[PDB]
Amino acid sequence: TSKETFTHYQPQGNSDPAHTATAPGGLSAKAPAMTPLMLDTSSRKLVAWDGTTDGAAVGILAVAADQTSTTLTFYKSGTFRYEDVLWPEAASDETKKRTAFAGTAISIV
Amino acid sequence: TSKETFTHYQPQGNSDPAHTATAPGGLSAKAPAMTPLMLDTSSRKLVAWDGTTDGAAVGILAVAADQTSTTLTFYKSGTFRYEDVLWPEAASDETKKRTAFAGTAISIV
Amino acid sequence: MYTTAQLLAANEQKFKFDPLFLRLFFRESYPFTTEKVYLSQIPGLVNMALYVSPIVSGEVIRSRGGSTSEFTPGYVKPKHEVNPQMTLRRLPDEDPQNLADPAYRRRRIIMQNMRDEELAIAQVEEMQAVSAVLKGKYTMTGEAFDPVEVDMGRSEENNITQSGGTEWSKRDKSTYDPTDDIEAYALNASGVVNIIVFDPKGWALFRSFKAVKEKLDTRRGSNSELETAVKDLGKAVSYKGMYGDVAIVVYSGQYVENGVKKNFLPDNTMVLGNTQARGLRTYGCIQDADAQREGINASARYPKNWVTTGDPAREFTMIQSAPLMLLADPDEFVSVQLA
Amino acid sequence: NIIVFDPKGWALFRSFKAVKEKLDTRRGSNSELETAVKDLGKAVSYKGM
Amino acid sequence: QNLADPAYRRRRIIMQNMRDEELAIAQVEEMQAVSAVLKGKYTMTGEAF
Repeated sequence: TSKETFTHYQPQGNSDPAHTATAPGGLSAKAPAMTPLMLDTSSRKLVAWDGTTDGAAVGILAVAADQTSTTLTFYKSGTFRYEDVLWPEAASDETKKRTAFAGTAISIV
Repeated sequence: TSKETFTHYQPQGNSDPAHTATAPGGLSAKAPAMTPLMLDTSSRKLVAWDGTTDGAAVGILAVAADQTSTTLTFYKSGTFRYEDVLWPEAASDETKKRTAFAGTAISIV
Repeated sequence: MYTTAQLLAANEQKFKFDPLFLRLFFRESYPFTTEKVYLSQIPGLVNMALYVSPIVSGEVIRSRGGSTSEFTPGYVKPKHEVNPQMTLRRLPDEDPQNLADPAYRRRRIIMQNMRDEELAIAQVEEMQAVSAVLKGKYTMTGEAFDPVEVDMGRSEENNITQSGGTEWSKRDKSTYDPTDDIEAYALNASGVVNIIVFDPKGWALFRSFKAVKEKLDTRRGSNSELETAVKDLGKAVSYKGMYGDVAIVVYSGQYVENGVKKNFLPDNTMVLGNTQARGLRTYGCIQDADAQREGINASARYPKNWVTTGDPAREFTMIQSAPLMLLADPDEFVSVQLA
Repeated sequence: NIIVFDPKGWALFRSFKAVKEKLDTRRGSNSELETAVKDLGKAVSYKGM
Repeated sequence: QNLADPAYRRRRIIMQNMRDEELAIAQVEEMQAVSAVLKGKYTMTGEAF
C-alpha cells in the first residue's frame, strides 16, 4: 500500500566540520532548513537565495524561521550533499548550483 | 573611593577555531588589534577598512602594527564579539555593521 | 608602583533564588528514552438523563474519551571558555600580600564557571515551571532554536483577570470581605486547593482588608492563624501560616536576565493550587555524540570538558540537559491576576 | 436544625456584624461557626454549628 | 509501547458506559429532590414525553 522509505539524515558530505554564525535576518517568506541565503542589495540584510544572482550565496540556513525572526543562524563552513540542499526553483542549471558557493568555506559534494 | 573593575578579555564569541595568516600591508597610520582590513583596488595591498566600501572586509587584524610594518598578520576565521572589535565610525548603522564579514569564515556575534 | 595596599574580606552578592516549584509540585521526574512524548486527558463529562417516555425509544448517547498531545523537544547548553591569558593577572580575591601560581587561578575560575552553569540551568528549570503553573501555556523562543509552543490544556475559566471597576482596589478596606472572591474563584478548580501562593505585593492588599484582621480574632470564629507582624522579610519563599484548611505562602523569588533582575511572578497574582497536584520533571535525550558512547542518553544533566588542538589551545566546559516541566492537570490551578 | 445555604448566598449572611459579635461573647452563645471557609474547591461541606 | 487485547478494550468501554449510566441516572434523582424540597411544585417534562 504505502511505503516507508527511510533514509538516514546526513547533510554533511565530508569530514570538514560545519561552523555556524548569526546575523540579522530579513526573510520575506517562510524558509525551512538548508536554504541558501544572500545579503540584501540595499539594506545588506540576509534574504533567501534567488538562484539567479551569481556569487550571491554566502551561507546555508541552519534552523527554520520566518518574518518574526530578527536574527538568523546559518552555516558558514563545511560541505553539503547536492540532493539535500533545498535549491530555489529559479536555479535550473545543476553546474551553476554546484559551484554557487565557490569562494566561500561552504562547498557542495 | 576610586574603583578599578577587573574585567576579563575574551575577543572570541564562539568555540570555532580562529586561524591566522600573513599578507603585505599598506597601512597609513597606527591600527590597533581587531581593526578590520580591506584590499586596495589599485595595488591590492592590505589597508584599514574605510567603513564605507560595502563588502570590502577581508580580515581582522590580530597584532598591532603601524605604517612601517611590511607584513600584517590577520585572522581569517572564527567568531568575534561586537563589543570587543574596533570598527570605524564611518559605518553608523548596526545592521550593515553586523553583516560586513558575510561570505568569509569570519563571523560577528 | 609604590602603593602597599592590604586587602580585607570580600563580598558575595548572592541572588534571592529558591525554586519552591521544583520541590513542591514537580516532585516526580521521568527521564526520556524516545523522541516523542504524549499526555492524554480523558474529557470526563456526562449528559443529563432525558425523560423520554417508556413507549417509543431511547437515543444512543455518544461515548466519551480521547484527547492527546505532544510536547517533545526541549534543550539547553550554557558553554563557557577558559581563555588561559586571564590567569596572568590577579583575581579580585587573593590579597596582594600573598599571591599564588597562575595554575591554581585557572582551577578556581573553572570551579566558578561550573557553579555558574549549574545555577544558570537551575534558573531555566524554575522558569519553565513558573510559566507552567502560572498560565498553562508556554513558549520556547530563542536564538538558534525555532519557537516551540506548549498548550498544556488550560481553559479560560482558570485565568481570571480582576480588571474592571471592582477588582479589589476600588473597594472599601473596612467593609468588604475578600473570602467570597476566593471561594468563587476556587469553585472551578477540579480538586482540593490548599496553597494559594501570593506575591510580595499581592499580600499587602489582601491583608489590608479589615474583614480578615477581624476574622483573625474571634475566639471561635475560625481556626486560622496568619502571622502578620512580619514573620520573614528580606528572604525567599516563607510561610505566613494557615488560614483554616488552606495555607498562605508568599514567594518573592527573582531570576536574572542578561543584565536585569526580574521577579518570577508579576506584581499582583495568586495561584489557587494543591500540594498533591502531580508535576512532571521530564528530561529528554542528550543529543551529543560523546554522550552516546558512554550510554548516558537518558540523564538529568551532562557535564563535559574538552580542549582544542592546534597552536592556539583553549579549554571549554558545558552542561547539557533538556528540562521540560509538565503538568498532568492544567485545570488543577487557578491563576488570579489582581489589580 | 439545618439551614442549608447557597455558596455565595452565605456571603452576606455572615457579613452581618451581629453574627460576628455573636460568635465571641464567652458566655452568650454556645454556637461555634467556622468562617474562613474550611472546605475550598469541593462539593458540600459543613460550616459547623 | 504496550498494546492491549482488542477484546479487553470492549470490556473497558462497557465498564465506562455503565459508570456513565449510573452517574446520569443518579443525577436525575438530585434534580428531583432539589425541586421537591425547594418549592413543593415540580414539572417533569422533556422531549418525547
